[PDB]
Amino acid sequence: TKPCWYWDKKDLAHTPSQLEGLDPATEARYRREGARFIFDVGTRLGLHYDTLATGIIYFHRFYMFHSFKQFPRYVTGACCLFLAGKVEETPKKCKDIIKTARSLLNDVQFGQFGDDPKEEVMVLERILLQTIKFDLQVEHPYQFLLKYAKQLKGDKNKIQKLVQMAWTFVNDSLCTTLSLQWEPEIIAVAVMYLAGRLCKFEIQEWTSKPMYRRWWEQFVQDVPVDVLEDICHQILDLYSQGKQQMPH
Amino acid sequence: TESDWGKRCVDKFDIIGIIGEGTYGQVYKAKDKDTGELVALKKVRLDNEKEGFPITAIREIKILRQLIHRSVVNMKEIVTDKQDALDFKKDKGAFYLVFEYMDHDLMGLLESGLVHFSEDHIKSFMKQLMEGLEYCHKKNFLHRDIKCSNILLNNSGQIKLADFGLARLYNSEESRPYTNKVITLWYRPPELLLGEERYTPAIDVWSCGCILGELFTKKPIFQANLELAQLELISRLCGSPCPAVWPDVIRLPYFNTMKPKKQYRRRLREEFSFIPSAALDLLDHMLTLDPSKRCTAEQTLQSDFLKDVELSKMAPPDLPHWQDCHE
Amino acid sequence: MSYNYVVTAQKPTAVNGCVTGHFTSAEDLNLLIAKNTRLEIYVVTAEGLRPVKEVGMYGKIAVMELFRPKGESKDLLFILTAKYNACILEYKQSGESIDIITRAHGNVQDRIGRPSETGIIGIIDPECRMIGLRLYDGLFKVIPLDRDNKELKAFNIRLEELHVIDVKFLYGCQAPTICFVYQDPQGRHVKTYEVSLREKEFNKGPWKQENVEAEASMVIAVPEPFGGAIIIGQESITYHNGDKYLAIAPPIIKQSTIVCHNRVDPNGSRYLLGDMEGRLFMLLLEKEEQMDGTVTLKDLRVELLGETSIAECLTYLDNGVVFVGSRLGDSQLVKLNVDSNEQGSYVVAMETFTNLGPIVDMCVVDLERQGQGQLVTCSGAFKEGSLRIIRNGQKLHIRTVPLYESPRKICYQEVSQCFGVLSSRIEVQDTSGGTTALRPSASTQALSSSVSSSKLFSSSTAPHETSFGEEVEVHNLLIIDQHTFEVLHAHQFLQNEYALSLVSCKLGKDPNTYFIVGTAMVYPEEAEPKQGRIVVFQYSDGKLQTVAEKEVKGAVYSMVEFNGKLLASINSTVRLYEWTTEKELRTECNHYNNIMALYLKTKGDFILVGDLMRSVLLLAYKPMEGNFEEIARDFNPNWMSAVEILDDDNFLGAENAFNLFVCQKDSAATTDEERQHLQEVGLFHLGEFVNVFCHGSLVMQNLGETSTPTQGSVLFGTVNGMIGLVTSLSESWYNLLLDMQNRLNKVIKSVGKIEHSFWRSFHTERKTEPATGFIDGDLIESFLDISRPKMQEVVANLQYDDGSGMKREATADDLIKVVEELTRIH
Ligand SMILES: CC(C)n1cnc2c(NCc3nc4cc(Cl)c(Cl)cc4[nH]3)nc(N3CCOCC3)nc21
Repeated sequence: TKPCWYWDKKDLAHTPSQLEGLDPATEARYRREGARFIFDVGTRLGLHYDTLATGIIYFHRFYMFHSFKQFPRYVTGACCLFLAGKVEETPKKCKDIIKTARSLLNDVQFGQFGDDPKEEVMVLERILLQTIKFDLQVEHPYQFLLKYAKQLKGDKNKIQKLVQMAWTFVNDSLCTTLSLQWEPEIIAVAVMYLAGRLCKFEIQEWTSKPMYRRWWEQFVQDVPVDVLEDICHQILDLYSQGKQQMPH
Repeated sequence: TESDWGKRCVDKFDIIGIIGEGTYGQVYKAKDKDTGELVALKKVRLDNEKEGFPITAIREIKILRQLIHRSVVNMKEIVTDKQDALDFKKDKGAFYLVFEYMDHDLMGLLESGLVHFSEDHIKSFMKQLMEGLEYCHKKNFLHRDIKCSNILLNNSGQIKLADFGLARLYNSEESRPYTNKVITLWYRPPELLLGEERYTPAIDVWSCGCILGELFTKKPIFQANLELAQLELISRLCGSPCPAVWPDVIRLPYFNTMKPKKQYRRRLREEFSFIPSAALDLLDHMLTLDPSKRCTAEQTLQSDFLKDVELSKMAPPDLPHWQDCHE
Repeated sequence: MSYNYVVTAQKPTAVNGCVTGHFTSAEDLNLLIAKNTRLEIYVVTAEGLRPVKEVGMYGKIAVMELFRPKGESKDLLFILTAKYNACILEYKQSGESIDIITRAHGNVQDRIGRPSETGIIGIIDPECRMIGLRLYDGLFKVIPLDRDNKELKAFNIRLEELHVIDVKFLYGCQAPTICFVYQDPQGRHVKTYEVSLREKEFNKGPWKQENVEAEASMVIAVPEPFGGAIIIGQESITYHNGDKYLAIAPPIIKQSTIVCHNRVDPNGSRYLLGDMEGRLFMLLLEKEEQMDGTVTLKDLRVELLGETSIAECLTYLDNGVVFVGSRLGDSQLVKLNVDSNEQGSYVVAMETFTNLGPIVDMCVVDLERQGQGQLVTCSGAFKEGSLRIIRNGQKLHIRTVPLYESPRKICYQEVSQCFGVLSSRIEVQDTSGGTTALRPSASTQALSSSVSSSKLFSSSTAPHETSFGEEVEVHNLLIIDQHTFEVLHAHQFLQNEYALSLVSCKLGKDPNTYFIVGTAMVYPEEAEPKQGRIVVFQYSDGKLQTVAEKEVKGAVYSMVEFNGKLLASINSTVRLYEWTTEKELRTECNHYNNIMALYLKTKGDFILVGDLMRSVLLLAYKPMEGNFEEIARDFNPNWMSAVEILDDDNFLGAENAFNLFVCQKDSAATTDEERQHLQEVGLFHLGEFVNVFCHGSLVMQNLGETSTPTQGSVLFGTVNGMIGLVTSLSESWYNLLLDMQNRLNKVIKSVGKIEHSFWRSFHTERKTEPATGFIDGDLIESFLDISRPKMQEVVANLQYDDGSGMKREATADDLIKVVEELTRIH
């Protein structure tokens, strides 16, 4: 019926890119750069946040089936965004994506697009579609962050701070392979959980079951803390590696 | 696995012939070589590559892999032409969207004059159509192109809704700017003839009410060539749009522009007095001018006409295939 | 675009209706006969009929009635066309000048309504206060006959009884009253209502409802001496007057369905009834008088008079003379005698009026070898079935070859100097367990005979039960000599086997010329036949021999010879069979993308397929590959009655709606999608139902005449007897004849003031389109009949094009030359 789009962390040691000689650090760097390229390009074009995320998910899934050494990442990114726009009904003309990609990429980087940027991108759509197995509908942590936050009742301002901080963690998680490891529902809970610790908030008190200390279980069944804490560790590693710090 | 679409080749189907001109390609009848099942193949041509894979086809893939209903057409797989070996840039081969083959389409059966519907045949039809539309509406999808030609019917009496090339998600909380001209003029609701642009799922209800009327006469109800003439015909039957019956008609772009000849009174019950009472009430409620007063799909399924219709007793319409040769 | 011309070679001959009255003068007795689109007016004499006038109307005549409103000296005529065009007409004569006046007219079509199963019904009040129309289920339309209603404006009264069988205005009522039989789930019923013009609604009618026979078919308004209604059924005749019920159920009428009635005595004492086996009855109303001074109906009696043609309409004229209007056989004048003849009959035929009947099939062959064509048709049904041989010589010469059974298909075999004809005759289940024919006929009066002994379906194991009195069709192949038209042989097909298709040809390397028949095993239980045969026969030395049989899984609706191979359509499949050196059929290729492959035509390696509902498809044999390929399909849905290939690019089709069209290859070869699309470039409403297209002409070719503007010749036969002809034009000749039509339509006065452009519009219940690509040759040929002032008024400011001179003015005599050449194509 429908494909499985989730892998184990251990399995990322055997992506095609790795087995062609790329090191773990480099592939993740390429993944961050490609995702952020998609994010920046689409943001300049005024694209909805779902459209950016869908392209990023297409991108991350793509490179579980292909090597970065054979598919230049910014071309792939541009193609994913191009298709994402059609899928999510926020369409853009390919020429306009190229124009924006040229604005944001230096001369070396834009070299990936070759002599005819639009063609390199349009040609890839065929491979993109076969690779994503025509499973075009994608759900993202955002909708669950809001669906679950609507069921919290209490201090309007403490909850809005929780949501905004968690939303930033969702945006930051798009640079990682978490999209490939956990369902979006789990990602939304994990980011709520992280913001709670960072905001020193006890979310159970906002739930309909205030003496249920594992507050998320009434949103996402069968999720151990093991998972939510692995996800938090991966999100905060992003901040520690960089110069950036937690939003608070 | 069954889920790895886009790889299997169209070699796996014996093409029987062309059954229609589509929007994004030609549509073919074919037989599966392995199972013997008859399929319908919708061809997607990306060779034009003006904007790549057509969005119309993307809508149908995105939506029809989510929707599971006995009255919603089923996409089985997507297959491809023989791909060029080790040369993906040259590869211009097409994709084919695989559907079940349905014996007929409602237009062809009605245009050829080869169908007759009893009240009980119309009950079986409308219960399926509305149940299918309700499934879609509960999932927040608008069909936006409900015409007789997009209702497929196979000889067992089963109805299936078909072309989702204009289907988009509807958000009640967030009003979204949509395309002004979506439904074929004959089945277009009055709200869109005035250019709503933010329409409700009630647009689909109007079309089906138009079909409900057509099944009782075998002739479409509102046949016009131009948007103004259409509003006139609807007005002659349903009454002219005016704040008395549609308080928000004054907010619509073309309300002052597209006035009908008169401020007509509603005669729907008079001109359809030959229709059974239970059905006439459904038509009157489905062909309500104000989309916020026009009944929902669910409300039709909880009507005297369709509520107690049983799907086990499908009563296939009277499609005669003998004595047609010699009268 | 495509340009074509359509002319009538023989006008419709089947009688659609007949009325009597005082239409031409308050003094004369008139007989008005309605043929499709044609009205014939006669005056009744003591020897027969004197013709006085014939007019055409731009419409099929659906209702025809005479009435005389207070203040008129003579009867007026009401006509309603099948496109809902209504009018009131008057005859006016000024010495030698006869014309028809349009007194009132209008179109009564409703925007919303369901066409009724029993068709349009039109009746008029005995006081001529109003016209009643039953056009749609659940509605009764009233045109009040006031002096001012020159536009025939009308209103609808809601009718609760949705399924009405028949209705009449009753005699002897205080208010206008209708008596109608209707059907609901509880059976059939007779009910009465009063019609109030003041209130524009129904009020309760004079008398109570009664339950009537399940197959109650006709309502007779019995006149004033006994006022009431007579309800005719399959088994019984019942009289109702309010408190009166009388029912006679004589066993003689159960045998055949009664279909027409007419009043003999204006007092209602005697009525005529006719049935589908030609029997003519007298329905006699026995009166008892009461000293109250009042007359009552005592009893009903039915007496058999004799035989007529299977008649659609009957009308008694005067003395003993009756006009028999038939749609399935020749019409007649017959005299009813008081004394029976020695055979027991009171009916003796006077005159016989030719009716080409339903033309089920036809072919063009040159029997006389005079370089001119003869048309041999399959005409008529049942006992009126016949072959008709039509030749040109100024009138058409028609020979009738009675067959006394139904002819289905005909094909000519020169090698054998004879025709092959498929026929079917009606036998009835009899007490022996077998069946018995009602009359001897062609298949039983053959010189030599044979019966199929095939064992193909012999295994059967399918149970089919028989009840005494049920009908069956028995199908035969008739071998008929081309000079004598003697039935030389008759081959009877299997029980329940229908013969559907017939060809005469040679196959492969086989020098023998065969008759080949395609059949279908027809069982009442089946929605669509699932068994069939292709049989190869050889007619040799007065005996038909069975050469080979090929079993198929369906009905062989159509066959055609294809370059030494047999092209057959079996249900949805189109197949090409090869003829082996072992004299057996062997399949080469199949094409399956059809709904029902009803009709096949070929040209070269190209095949035109007529589908039940998917219009026409163009196939091609690809010999390099040994398979079929699809060239183009008409994606507009239409119900085909017959098809024909005009040339390599243009294709002709006929609709069940009485409409014609022409499809052409798009010939814009940029995209494959364009090439696979057949564009309907010609649309035309003929008004006739075309069963058969056939290439050929009856015209002579001595070369005295010149190359006419027209090229090609397709003859077509119809259900009403019309023979028409389709031919092509150059762009230049079309534009001239088209521009001339628009000029003629402004000049020529139409009966009922019906717009010509409307009449020839493509019309289905769901669509209406203006005609295109077709010149109404019958309009063009009427230029030669209009007065000189009108002729010059037509040619004013008329310019030719694409000629020797690019712009040339026309004079009246210039057009007379063109039109007169165009009259020579038939
Ligand atoms: C692709 C999906 C939606 N699908 C699945 N079964 C069908 C389907 N079947 C009805 C049908 N059987 C035909 C056979 C012949 Cl020979 C001909 Cl000529 C026409 C025909 N139609 N039709 C259509 N549409 C018919 C109207 O034009 C567009 C396609 N779609 C379908």
